[PDB]
Amino acid sequence: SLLVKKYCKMTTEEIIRLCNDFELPREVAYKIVDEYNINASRLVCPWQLVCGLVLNCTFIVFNERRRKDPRIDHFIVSKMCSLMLTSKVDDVIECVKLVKELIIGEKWFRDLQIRYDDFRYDEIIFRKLGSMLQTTNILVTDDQYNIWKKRIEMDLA
Amino acid sequence: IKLFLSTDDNLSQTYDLSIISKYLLIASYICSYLEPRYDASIFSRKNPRYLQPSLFAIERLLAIFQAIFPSLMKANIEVFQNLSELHTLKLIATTMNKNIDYLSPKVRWKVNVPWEIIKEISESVHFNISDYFSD
Amino acid sequence: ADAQRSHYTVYPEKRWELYHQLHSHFHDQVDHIIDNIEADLKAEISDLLYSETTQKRRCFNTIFLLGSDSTTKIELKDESSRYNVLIELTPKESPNVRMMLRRSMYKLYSAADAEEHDVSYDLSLVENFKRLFGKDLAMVFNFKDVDSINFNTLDNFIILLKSAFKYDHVKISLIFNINTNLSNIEKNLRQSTIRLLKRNYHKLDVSSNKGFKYGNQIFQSFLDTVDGKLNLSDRFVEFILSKMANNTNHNLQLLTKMLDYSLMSYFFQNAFSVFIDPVNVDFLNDDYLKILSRCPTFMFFVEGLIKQHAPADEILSLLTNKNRGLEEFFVEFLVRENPINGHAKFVARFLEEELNITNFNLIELYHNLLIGKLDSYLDRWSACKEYKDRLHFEPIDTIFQELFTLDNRSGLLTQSIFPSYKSNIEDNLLSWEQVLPLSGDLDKIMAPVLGQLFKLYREANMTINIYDFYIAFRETLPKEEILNFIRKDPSNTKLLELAETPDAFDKVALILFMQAIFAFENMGLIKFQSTKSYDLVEKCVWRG
Amino acid sequence: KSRHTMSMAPDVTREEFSLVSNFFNENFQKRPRQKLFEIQKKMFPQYWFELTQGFSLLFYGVGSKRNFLEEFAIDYLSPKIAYSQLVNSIPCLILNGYNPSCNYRDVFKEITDLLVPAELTRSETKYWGNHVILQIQKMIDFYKNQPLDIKLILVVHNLDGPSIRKNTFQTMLSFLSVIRQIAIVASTDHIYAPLLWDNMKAQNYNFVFHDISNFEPSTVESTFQDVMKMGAEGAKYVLQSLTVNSKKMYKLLIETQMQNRGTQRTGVELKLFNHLCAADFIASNEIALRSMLREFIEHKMANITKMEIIWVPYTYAELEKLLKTVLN
DNA sequence: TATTTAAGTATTGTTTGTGCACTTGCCTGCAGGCCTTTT
DNA sequence: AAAAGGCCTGCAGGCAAGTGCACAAACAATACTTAAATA
Repeated sequence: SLLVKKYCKMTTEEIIRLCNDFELPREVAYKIVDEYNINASRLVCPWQLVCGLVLNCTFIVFNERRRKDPRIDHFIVSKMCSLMLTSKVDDVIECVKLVKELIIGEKWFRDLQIRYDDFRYDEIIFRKLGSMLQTTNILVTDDQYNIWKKRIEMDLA
Repeated sequence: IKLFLSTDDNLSQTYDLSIISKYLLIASYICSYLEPRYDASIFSRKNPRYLQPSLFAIERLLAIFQAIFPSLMKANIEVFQNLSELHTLKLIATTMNKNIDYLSPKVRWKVNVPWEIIKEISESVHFNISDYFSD
Repeated sequence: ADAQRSHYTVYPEKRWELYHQLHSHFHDQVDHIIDNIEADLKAEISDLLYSETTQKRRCFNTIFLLGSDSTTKIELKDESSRYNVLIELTPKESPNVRMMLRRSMYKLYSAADAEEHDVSYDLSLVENFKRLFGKDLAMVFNFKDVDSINFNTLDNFIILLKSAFKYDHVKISLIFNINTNLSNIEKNLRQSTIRLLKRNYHKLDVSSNKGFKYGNQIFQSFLDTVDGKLNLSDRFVEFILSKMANNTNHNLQLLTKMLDYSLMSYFFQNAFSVFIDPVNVDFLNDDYLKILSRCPTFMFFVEGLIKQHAPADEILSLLTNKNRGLEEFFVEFLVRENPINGHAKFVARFLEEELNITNFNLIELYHNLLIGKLDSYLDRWSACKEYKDRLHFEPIDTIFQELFTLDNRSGLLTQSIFPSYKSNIEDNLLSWEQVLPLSGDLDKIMAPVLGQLFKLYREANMTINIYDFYIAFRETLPKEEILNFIRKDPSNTKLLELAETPDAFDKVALILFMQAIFAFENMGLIKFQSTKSYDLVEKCVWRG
Repeated sequence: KSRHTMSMAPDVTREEFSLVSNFFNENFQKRPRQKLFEIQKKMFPQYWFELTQGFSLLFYGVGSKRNFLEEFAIDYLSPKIAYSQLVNSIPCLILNGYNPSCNYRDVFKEITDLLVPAELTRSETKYWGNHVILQIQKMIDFYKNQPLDIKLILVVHNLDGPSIRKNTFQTMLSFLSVIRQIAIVASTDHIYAPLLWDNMKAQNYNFVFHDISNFEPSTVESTFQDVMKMGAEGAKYVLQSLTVNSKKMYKLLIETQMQNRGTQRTGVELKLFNHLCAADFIASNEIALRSMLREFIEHKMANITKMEIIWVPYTYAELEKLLKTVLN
């Protein structure tokens, strides 16, 4: 299991390998490089934050197929569950959920969301301005919940 | 005998004030000897114990506070809340008037608590103060 | 136009009904305990005010109010054949000795008139009083907020009053509303006058926060007001505990405030409030059926089904494939009574009268309960060892509660009740894009003046020059866009003639600067150090 | 220690300044302002439901509220919530906090008649012994047993105003806001707003906070405040109204002080200045000279230091401008 | 014989005044450090 | 090679340039009081 094998450097070449095997485009690849550069100064355990951030970026760089085809959602966690040599899905869903919370407010995330025009403004205008009708993140959003529901269903049935 | 030897004319209190208030007060005491010439040295991010205290200025108190609060906290609603609490308790009074203090005109703040209650607040909050005073 | 005048006035739902019928029960129990404590305070003060027949009868009896809010109203005995006149002095009413005396005399004379239906505002009014009003006098002084009054003045005033004890047809009593720290008072007065007050004193306390006999009690009443009808996660409880601990004097008022605000948030966004009572099971909609899918309990229990029930057929059939069966599967666990509240009340009243424990908090007790560390809670006193198995309660992991509860995961209330007042401003000023979406060109290629000036602001030292910053901002100023934008309005004549001025760039630079530094003084960031000089200034705020 | 002094700046007449501020502030970020405003207007029923529980609504966030304040209050809240009660739309008591002429005494004299005069409470009017606070205490004792509906909506612009922020005024407004049947909504600009209220005053206010950032130019607020532009130009009008002899003598002064920004080294000595104003036959002696000089001095129209230097602190540019325009 | 308040009284609130200060260069006053010799 | 007479240089001997500024008093007009004119 590589994930449990913490305390390892993922250099510019190594991190660009980790983000090139999955073929991530220019802007997101260079942002991965820069954010690992930053996260090295502020890491606690590297592999967790690394896998979380990369999965959370990949899951929105290609929403035009993930939302379109629920199977590639399982395909990514399967190909990295093996690439990271993980134990099961549970640990990877911990990773994604927590890190996504830890990267949901970073400006780079807003920039990735706004730039590609794929799909945020509606949430910022109800969190900053403070409406009583924003979602309290105790539930899961109907879009990610649709993803989960459909993926686990087509995988089970 | 058990009376002939003490006046008992008094009719160090564990002041009701809270953690944020404890730190506010214990930091607002730090420039009863530490002029702004030294604070940015002994507190950076990298005897006048006897004499009457010199005058603070706001946003210096906030500075030393954010310094010695145990990045953890940046909210300042409870902070200023307890600051006004203090000023109502006349523990850190203003040399200037009683109404315009809460603007930012020329206005100085100074502690009105002696050093023993400072020892008390420090030990109770477990933060140590013997460091910042050096002579 | 006229707006520059001073304050010229201008003379121009089932969920909600449940909010009413429940919020009002909440406030009803609130106000019940409120009047309880109020009558308690009035009763204790009226009691202690009398019956203390001190044979000396040459020194007014003193009543200290430890931790007094200073807002506690006072009542008196009617006590016919003797006026009972209350006198209240504020630290504003006390510029000196003479005016304190005169204001007090006028007040008590007006009161003697109202009770009575040419007089010197002085001590003579005391001894003439009988002759001028018949009944003997008994006044009581209520120094509203003592800590701020200049104690030399108050001392002189008390020594003055001492002379009134040579008439014997009057008696006086003092009511000190100390904010706190009786030691603070006995630090300032002349010891010889303390020895005059110390004749018969009573260190009666007035504090809403004392052993939580009202705090824990109102917390429990709230628990009752919310019993079996919702839930509250450990996050909510710990947040309440934290924000309470930093607000010493008035915990209760703020506690009610935050609870009510959470309830309002719920009943204004939560759609399942109508589903704490079965009488609205017919209030269900297909879209409500959809939204009851995204529950975290929903997905967790789907996973538990897939794991435990190896045959996927039952789970698949009970899934979206059925809607009436699915909603029955949901309402199946809707009636989890959650003994957590019941056993909470149990252990509460138990250690209140069985163990009879007082210096404790039911709030953190309920926190431990939802955690299960209630053992490492009750251990604190070493008296439930024999009971930690009869007061035993392992926390139960109720299900489907993720729809009937309240937790601050979005920080809506926290950000709206306890905002980072300076941090929020610094953020929204420097960033400004998350809020701000012919002339759009400059807005898209040049920040709003406020933030693009704030950012130069940031690199400034303690003392800064006006004009150095002016030039460093001129650098930021695009003259090409300034001529793009000024002549972009041809419709105006005078603005066009302005637009052809050859030195217009630095002129408009000074214009925009002297509007910005203008509007950034009432906002508190910058200080115009030494008005009449304004050659340099200081940057008050720093990011930190 | 050669610092950039605001003296060496391109001054702008009040007309050009006002007009360009107009153009900008009315056209700089219009589309952003209207988008922001139409977006945030959806929050208004949220404010309705919040003020249903009398939570004093405090508004922060950069940019002026005054416009938006009167906008939300006068137009949406008052008449809608008046209709919602089941008739004069509830009088909107706007407090021009930026106006430093507001005083607690008179505004409460208004408030009184606004509030219920059910009894001759004027009989309780007394000496300076403040019946503001005592009478408002009584009014609170009354309202404690009155039905619950807004009978007046007061709104304060810039609660940190130079008058309202006075702690006496603040405490008065606190004990006021304790009343349930009134809706309290206000805003500030001072970033240090929370410094104003202890837990006592917070308990009185029960403040609920909301950010409103729309990045306004603070139109009205720019009016009451004033900066150095709001001297060289001061004297520029003075010299436009003088006698020809004064014109000529100041002409000679400005030549001999501009020959050498008009710096002090470039001035003249009063010895040679008298020599000149006596050679060209202008000054008879030193007394009349200093007399016809102090008319400039008695309005601070020229500088003098020490040689006996009389140096015009007005810029070389502005000085030669005087020459080419108003003197010659 | 009482509602008009107009003038007047008592008081607030604030204005620059300075009275004192305490700062930050300055070369020289001083003193630890280098030269010398002898075994 | 080191220890003892003698003489050279680093530390500061020092203090006027000098601004801040925290003291004070009337301050400009507050806020309110008390006698008079009219029904």
